[PDB]
Amino acid sequence: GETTDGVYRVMTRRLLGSTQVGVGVMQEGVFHTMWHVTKGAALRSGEGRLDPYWGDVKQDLVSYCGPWKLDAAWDGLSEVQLLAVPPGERAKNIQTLPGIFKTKDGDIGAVALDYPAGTSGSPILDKCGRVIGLYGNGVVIKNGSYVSAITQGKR
Amino acid sequence: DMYIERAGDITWEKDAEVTGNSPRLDVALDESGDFSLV
Repeated sequence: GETTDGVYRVMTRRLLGSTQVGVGVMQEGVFHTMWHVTKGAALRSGEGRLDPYWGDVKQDLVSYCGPWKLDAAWDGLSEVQLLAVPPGERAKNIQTLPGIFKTKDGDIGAVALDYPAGTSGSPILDKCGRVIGLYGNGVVIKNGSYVSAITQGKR
Repeated sequence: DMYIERAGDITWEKDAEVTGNSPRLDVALDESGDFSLV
């Protein structure tokens, strides 16, 4: 029933009450979130239904109503902003300089920000307002804090 | 039954709180999408 652009909370109608499981990005008529948020289950946008279109467990990404539309990436130098939408709190931009996930296949940006597990899927933005990845898949480091990869898909 | 609700615009804020460090970590990604330190 809605295809406007912006950031969205992903909610559930569970046993008794509602609960925010994650966050998503609606852009160009496609809803982008992380797989561990929806597990490939269809979503409701008012009176209209959003059916999964593409998904990958290893990438931990899922797109609804169309292919993955987000293609921007971190430049490896400038600061980014985590558009965190925590449960019960208004959307807030958290600026930070990403670290690096040095992997077998290359470097990936990573933000050392620790937020509730209902922020999963929150977009990470560059200086031009482009989504360079989603927040929610990462590691817990040697001390106990959380570091999220900047998880981006392919277009 | 899951559903979405709009939370705001996708915009860079000209006055955002800056926090968090920039750790460089050697990790590995397995077939199940899990990161692990090396």
